[PDB]
Amino acid sequence: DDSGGFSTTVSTEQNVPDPQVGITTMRMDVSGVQAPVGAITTIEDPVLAKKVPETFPELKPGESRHTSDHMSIYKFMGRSHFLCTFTFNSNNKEYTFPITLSSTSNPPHGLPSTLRWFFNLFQLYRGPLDLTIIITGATDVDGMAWFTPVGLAVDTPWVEKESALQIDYKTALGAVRFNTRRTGNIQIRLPWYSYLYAVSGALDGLGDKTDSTFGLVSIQIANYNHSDEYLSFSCYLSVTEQSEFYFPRAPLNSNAMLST
Amino acid sequence: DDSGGFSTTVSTEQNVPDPQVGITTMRMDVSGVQAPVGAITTIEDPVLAKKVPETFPELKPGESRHTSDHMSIYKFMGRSHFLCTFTFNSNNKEYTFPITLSSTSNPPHGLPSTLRWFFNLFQLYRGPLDLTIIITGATDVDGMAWFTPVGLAVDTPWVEKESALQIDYKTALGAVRFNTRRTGNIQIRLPWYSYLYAVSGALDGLGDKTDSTFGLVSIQIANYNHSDEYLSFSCYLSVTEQSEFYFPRAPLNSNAMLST
Amino acid sequence: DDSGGFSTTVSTEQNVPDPQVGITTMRMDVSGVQAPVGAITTIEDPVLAKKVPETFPELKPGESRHTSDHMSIYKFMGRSH
Amino acid sequence: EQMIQSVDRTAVTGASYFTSVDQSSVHTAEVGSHQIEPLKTSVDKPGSKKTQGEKFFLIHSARWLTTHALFHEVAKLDVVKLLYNEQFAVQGLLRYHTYARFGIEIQVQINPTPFQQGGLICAMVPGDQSYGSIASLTVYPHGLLNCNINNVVRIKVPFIYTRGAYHFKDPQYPVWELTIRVWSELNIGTGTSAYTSLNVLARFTDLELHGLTPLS
Repeated sequence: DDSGGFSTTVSTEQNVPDPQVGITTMRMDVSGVQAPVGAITTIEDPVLAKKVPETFPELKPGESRHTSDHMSIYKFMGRSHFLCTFTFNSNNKEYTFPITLSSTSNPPHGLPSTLRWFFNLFQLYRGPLDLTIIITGATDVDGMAWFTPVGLAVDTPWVEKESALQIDYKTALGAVRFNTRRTGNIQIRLPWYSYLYAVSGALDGLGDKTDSTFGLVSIQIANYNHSDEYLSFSCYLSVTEQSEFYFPRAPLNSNAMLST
Repeated sequence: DDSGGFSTTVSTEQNVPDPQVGITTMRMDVSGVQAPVGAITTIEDPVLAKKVPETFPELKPGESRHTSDHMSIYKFMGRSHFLCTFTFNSNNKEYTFPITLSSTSNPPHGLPSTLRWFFNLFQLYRGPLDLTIIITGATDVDGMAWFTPVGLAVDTPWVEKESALQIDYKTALGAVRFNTRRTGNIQIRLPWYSYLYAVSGALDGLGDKTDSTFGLVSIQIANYNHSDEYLSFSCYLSVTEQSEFYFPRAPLNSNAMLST
Repeated sequence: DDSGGFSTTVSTEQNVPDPQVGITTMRMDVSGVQAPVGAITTIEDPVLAKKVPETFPELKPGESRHTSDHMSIYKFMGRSH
Repeated sequence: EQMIQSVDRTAVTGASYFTSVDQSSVHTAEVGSHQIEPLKTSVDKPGSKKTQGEKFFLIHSARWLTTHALFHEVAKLDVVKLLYNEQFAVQGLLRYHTYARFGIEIQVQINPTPFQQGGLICAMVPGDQSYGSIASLTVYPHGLLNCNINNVVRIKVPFIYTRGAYHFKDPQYPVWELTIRVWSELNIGTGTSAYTSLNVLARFTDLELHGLTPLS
């Protein structure tokens, strides 16, 4: 033995993910003739809990009618879901919004409907994202959007104010230059910039305000505005293929799944 | 015998589709010298009804003058035909229109001219479509168009009203983001999303309001409008190659083929 | 399976006639040395009810003294009643 | 000389039980076929007589008490007559048929708590509960119940009848019959449950159906 101990009652580590592929395909009757040993069993024994279940004479259900597997995460969360929305009001206003994976963060200030349920299904999170935003409203506004990692300084989140950060801090880290008239669309990778390894979904104390958040995107505009028309932005987050999930968690209640 | 029965009078299943390819090509005289056995026959016998017809000395007609077969459905219905048209009037008005294959649905509220004749030629229908719409009128309007399957909730069809559906319900299912100025055109696949298998053209009762319809596209706008100019949309439906037709039906009368 | 069912508790059709020929003949000790497994048993199990019974060290009783089998019906009811 | 084919006139067409000879025949039209589904909306086997006749029917259930003295007749139940009933699945096979041959599979389920003692007996009795002995009922294919070893037994019995087949609409006599005598009395202590449950399941084996009737 490696540790010099022993084990008598059969009970070990439990709930290893991915038991089965969810698209319906054929791997005749499944049960029937033989008496069902998989109906009655011991759930207190996890080896006896992993027995092939049956209760009735069943046969092959057949195949499915869509090759697109709607039960893998990498093609399920490809549809981009809501994050936040915000409007500008005056000249050179700098807006700042984080990406706070905490379930304590009720919407709008935090995770809304689909992001709050999905990113509180699991404990650990590592990988880059995708963000899709839409320019809506007044045209010919030359703004700038940039990412800021953890540790580095940035302006106050969820607050529209004037920018207190210089342009040499903004040009050195990384941003984009675009007008509302040229292309009107942003589909951006969110870089995984942290000295810590992974981020969590539901923590407490100072670990919640530090180890749940990973990144932040803040926007300052210019040439807004001429003759009075509101400019509205809205953030939709999407997924990429370099992220992996860890420790499947009990999903949230029907109460904290708040929709916007 | 499989069923232990017998059959004396020759009469079986009738009207199997696709007897012939309709482009004119050569597979000398066709008839003439030999006496016509195919003129006089018994139509009450379907084997004698499938005899090669002739009445006169005929010969080869020749070939046609267009390689494009104008008698196959996959290249005939490639031309997109009218579905509906609608205009917006105020701010954030949400419009909702279905795709109702029922022949009871008189135009505009339902199938117009070419769609009402064509999609009541056959009983069963399975496959995805194509929709081509045109933005006409006032410019710089940032709207959103989305599909909703059967079973799921959506707003009231053929009614321009305010949206009672939240954006997290709209971003999770699937939509598009576009302005009238950027591209001004939509050519979209209509997804075949149903737990039922196929849809029909002419039914009665609760089967007509459920098993004839398959899908619905509903649109809410924003930034409409500035200085008063009408925005008009019009829907034209087109066909794709993954759909198949079933049970050729008697075509409609000259009365219900109503044109718009 | 022919009927697609199953059976868990051992209980089947019972009381098949003619277990033994009743004239006494030899087919040494019958029991003794070995401990009697046929004394104590389960009568609710018919397979365990068909066990060879014993309780004591016994041996061969011997043969009978009439060749006429007085325990077959075809020679018992030959006497007319 | 070329001959034009015609339609057939006289042929033996019709079912084996539903037979009509026509003097003017016609070819029956048939389009399509029995299309198989790679996606079946249900995951079961298709229904048959093998899965409808061979399924246990609760034909009787009782409750044996302490006050029942020795060899008291707790239940007097008929086997096939309770099987021929509208509230079961074999009514769809026995209403449209008159003469039958079958084998009977009885399964009896009781439940003692092991602080009770006593015994029960279930016997498959053909013909009569006549002057034959109660203390000789082990010659029948029977079951013996106990508060010590087991609580569910099942009994297989054949078709025992004088004639060839059984008439449902007017039987000569019932083929089988089950009885429940108190084989040993129910004795308890203070606070122990003074009762036990009882169930009688039944099904057919090797079913034969003949003599279709149009009437009910």
